[PDB]
Amino acid sequence: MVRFIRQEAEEKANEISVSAEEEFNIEKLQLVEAEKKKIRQEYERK
Amino acid sequence: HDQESLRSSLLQWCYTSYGEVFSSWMHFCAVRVFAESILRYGLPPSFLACVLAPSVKGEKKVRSILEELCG
Amino acid sequence: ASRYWVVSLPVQNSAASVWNRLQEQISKHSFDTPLYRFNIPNLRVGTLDSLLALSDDLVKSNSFVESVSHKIRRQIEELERVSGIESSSLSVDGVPVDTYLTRFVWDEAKYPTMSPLREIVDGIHTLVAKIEDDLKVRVAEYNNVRSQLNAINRKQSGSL
Amino acid sequence: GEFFSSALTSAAAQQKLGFIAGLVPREKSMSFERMLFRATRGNVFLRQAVVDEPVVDPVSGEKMEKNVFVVFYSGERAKNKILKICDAFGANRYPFNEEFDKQAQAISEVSGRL
Amino acid sequence: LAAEQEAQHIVAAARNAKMARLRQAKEEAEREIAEHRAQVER
Repeated sequence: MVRFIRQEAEEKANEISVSAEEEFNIEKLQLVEAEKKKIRQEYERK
Repeated sequence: HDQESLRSSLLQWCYTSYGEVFSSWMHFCAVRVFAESILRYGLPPSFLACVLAPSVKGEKKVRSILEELCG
Repeated sequence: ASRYWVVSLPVQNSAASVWNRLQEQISKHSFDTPLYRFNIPNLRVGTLDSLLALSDDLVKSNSFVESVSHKIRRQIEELERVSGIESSSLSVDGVPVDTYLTRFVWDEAKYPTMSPLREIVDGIHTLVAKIEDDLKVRVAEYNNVRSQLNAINRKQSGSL
Repeated sequence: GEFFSSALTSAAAQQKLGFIAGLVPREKSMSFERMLFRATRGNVFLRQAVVDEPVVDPVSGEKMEKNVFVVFYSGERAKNKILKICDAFGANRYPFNEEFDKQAQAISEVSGRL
Repeated sequence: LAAEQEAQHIVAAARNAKMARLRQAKEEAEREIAEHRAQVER
């Protein structure tokens, strides 16, 4: 009854947190790509 | 002749679609087993019911046996 | 045809002599009851709200199943030439009525996703709706053929 | 407020849930158990009165055996049917605060206003 | 009850601690960017 509801709530929270962490990692990869691009631009300017 | 063939060949495809619909109904019954399990037991799917087309006496005997969970 | 006739009992509420006796060795053998079943649980189940939503949608699922059954029993049989598909030919989930009703193997990846069934049930319902739409298209084709039937030959045989 | 110590203990013994605060007449015992089986599912707990005194209707002072009760809803999806069941009960229903002291204070204030 | 404790701060704690994983991702992103910048400058 309530224990099964407890497992579902924890499982949903765990999956959501993992998905958010993966999305943050992807966003970080995009951020480092943008930083590398701007570093290349400034190096070319120099 | 074309209408007869459609009732024999195109409607043969209709009968095949009816068999596919029977398969879909079997899947629906499988889902309903877990639905009943969730309704009258814990969340995880686990059922011990049965599906058939019995006589009135057999259904009455099954209801007498299962009166511990009567509606 | 025949409407739904499945019993309702969870794993903890088996009506047989033993909890695992529902499949076989039950008292139903003495009464010659054709009841049979086999477990096939999904990967995971939804929450209490998801369970209530699935229970609410079960009414629509049953209505769609009844519509499909009525279409299959009417359109095929009325043509007087489409009812040749027997139980083995119209086997549910690849198994005849003897074995289809004795197991829930239809819960495999064909109609559902073998996953949390909260949306898999809706997906299987949509697939069944598509199948019923194909059956209705076939029925409409049969009706148009019957319109082609009873053609100009229905008039008098000449000199009339 | 009486259920804040009774229904809470019943839920603790039986154990996210909704509040089914409201009312259920003395003749609503069958509907609370025989009916609403899909929503309650037998895992919820409830505390109900036996209409010890005739409770006036929310828009009528004639009163009847309108016992008031508070229960737990099995989520919002089940609370949707629980609200319909409570409306079908048609007794002197009014939500109260979760805290027992706050619910008692609200009851006293409503009685003073009456 | 048990269900109330399950829906209590137990899950919100992980929901807020996901910010720690986000901060770790930002930190590793900054470290990688700094390493690349140092390499290209060299």
